Amino acid sequence: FGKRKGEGFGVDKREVEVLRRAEKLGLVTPGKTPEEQLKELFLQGKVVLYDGRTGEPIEGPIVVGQMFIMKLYHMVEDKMHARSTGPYSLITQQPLG
Amino acid sequence: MLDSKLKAPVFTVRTQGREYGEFVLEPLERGFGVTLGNPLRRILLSSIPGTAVTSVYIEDVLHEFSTIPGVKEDVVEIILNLKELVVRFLNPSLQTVTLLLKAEGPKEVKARDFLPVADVEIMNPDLHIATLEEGGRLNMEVRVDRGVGYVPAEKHGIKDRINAIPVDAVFSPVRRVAFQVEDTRLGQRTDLDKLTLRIWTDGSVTPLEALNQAVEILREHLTYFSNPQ
Amino acid sequence: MLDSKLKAPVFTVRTQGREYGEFVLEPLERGFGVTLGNPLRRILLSSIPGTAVTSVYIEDVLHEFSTIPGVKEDVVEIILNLKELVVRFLNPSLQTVTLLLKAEGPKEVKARDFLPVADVEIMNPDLHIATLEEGGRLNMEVRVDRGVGYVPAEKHGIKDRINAIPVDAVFSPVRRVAFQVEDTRLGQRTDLDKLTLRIWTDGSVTPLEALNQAVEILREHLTYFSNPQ
Amino acid sequence: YYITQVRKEKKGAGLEFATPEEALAAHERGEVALNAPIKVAGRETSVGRLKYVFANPDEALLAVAHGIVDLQDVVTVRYMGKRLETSPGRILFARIVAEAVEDEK
Amino acid sequence: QKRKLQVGDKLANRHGNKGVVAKILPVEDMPHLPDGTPVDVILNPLGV
Repeated sequence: FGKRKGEGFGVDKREVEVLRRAEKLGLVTPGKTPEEQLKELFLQGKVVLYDGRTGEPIEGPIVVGQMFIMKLYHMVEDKMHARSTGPYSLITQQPLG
Repeated sequence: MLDSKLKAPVFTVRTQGREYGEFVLEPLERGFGVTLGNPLRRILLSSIPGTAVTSVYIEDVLHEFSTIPGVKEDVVEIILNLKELVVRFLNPSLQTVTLLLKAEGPKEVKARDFLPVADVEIMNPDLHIATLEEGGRLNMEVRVDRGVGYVPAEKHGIKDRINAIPVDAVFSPVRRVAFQVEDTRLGQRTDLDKLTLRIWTDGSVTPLEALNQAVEILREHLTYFSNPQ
Repeated sequence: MLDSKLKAPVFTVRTQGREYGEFVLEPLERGFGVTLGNPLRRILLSSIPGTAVTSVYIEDVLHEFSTIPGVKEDVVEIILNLKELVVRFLNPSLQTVTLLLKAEGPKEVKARDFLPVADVEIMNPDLHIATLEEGGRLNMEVRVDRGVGYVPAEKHGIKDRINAIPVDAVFSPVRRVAFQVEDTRLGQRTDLDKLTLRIWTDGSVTPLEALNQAVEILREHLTYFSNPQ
Repeated sequence: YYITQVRKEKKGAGLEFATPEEALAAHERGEVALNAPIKVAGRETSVGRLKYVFANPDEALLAVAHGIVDLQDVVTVRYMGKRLETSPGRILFARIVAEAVEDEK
Repeated sequence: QKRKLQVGDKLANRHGNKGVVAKILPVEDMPHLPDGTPVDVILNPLGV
């Protein structure tokens, strides 16, 4: 928010609006300025987020952050097996691949 | 004009280079900054066209997973660095431009080392392509195209030379969009929307240009409501 | 035209009466149905200006929580029934029209009982205002205005007569908007947006008309990006 | 769930509107001020009910969309034949079902 | 062969939240912060 201050702009209708629902919630000390309220709200680990599809905010602060996440190895089974017809065992006549 | 129409969106602009461009527009009625900023954003990211490396041909290399002697980086690392390269051509006549570069020995290969082409410009000169040691022979041909969105190297499969290897297409010239709707006070009523949207661009096009294209795509779409049925 | 432009938004319409009107338009690129439906919605509700009862003055009543003798309904129920009243004036010259009505004795007071005004029309004649018993004296003046969106009676606080009581503003011919973006399959690629938005209207204007006005307000706003500064 | 829940915020000064007419006014202004919430423990109607009354069903949600009333806020609304003191969300849920199967009643 | 992340894949943090990709959203419309930077992945709270 410091850069936001200098870059030239303040707070949204949206940012204020989610604050309203946030104090009614109990995340921000009623009576303090939005600038101060947002700090409180940030320290809690959550910030305001807008939808992306509608541009409106998501009522209520939502946490966000840098979480490490790994990708897991795909086993041979992962190669989804689909079989129509095929071989058959010699003594047992049931399907075999 | 004097009263309601002179009281009109003062479109103000602030742009440095071809990458960043802020755009303020106020006053606006109730909840309109949002009404406008959001669609333009959605457009600015999905709809606008650009340039990205679509194919590469190292001369002695056959597959993408090879390593070139005297060359610290591996083929995959370099093809990766190329995706980072941002070019800019000036007119439609340039659909597919093949940039050429060949450097030898103890030199660092940067994007400025590509032989100049008439209507094309390289905004990413100092980008690092590779570090050549000694007896380091690197001679390649990197294709470049004008497209839109993301196109996996698998989807296009470019075929300039049989030993060439396609690269993933990174076409939106727009890096990121951002818009704020802060209150503004105009005389009588205080509730007022002030819409300012910040646009970032790889250089191919400019923030302003982008924005213009954007609003047009929207306009063009608002016309599609013509013939009932 | 044949390839990319003939493949154009097939604007299809389905409207019954002046209240309901479905509108489908496909195909659209990626995430465009949303990019369009949403703004149009935001406009359809706030911008298509309208008319709503902005103030009321019962002659012997002082506060909103009072009850009138010979009158079954209480002031709050009646002021509520007035919010249900839909009027329609023909030209700008009519910004604030005060409709007058006075009825006595064993009669049912409906909206048709208001004395006719030259440029104003009441689409809601049979609406029920009150049930007068005997010695039932009800003489009032209900204000009417042209605005946009929702305006709490607290926000405006209208002042015609000192004992009058403001009412909440319900301003749009549009009752409710609704849009869906379901996938559609067009030959080659499957990812496709299909935008269909359902509009409901009080009857004053039609869904189609509304929509047209809407898109225009948007267009008109996209032009405001003309003169830099 | 979240859509249908109702909220309660701060009880400081008197919660008695069931009886005085000076109770409507005073706690209406006091709520406009900073002391009485829109959702206060005040038996009959917290000033949140005092402030807004919605005629038809839709009216209710419109105010919500405009930023007047959150969905979880305690409001009064006129349904088919009753003045029902129920929240926005709750009224909305009502419709979801009412719509899913058109036999509304 | 190069394996670029896809809907079939499974990713999981060191804590144990394991899960599969169900939808790759266009940066166009996924949750975005006030400054234009959008989120990469949206994890469900219920799993916690």
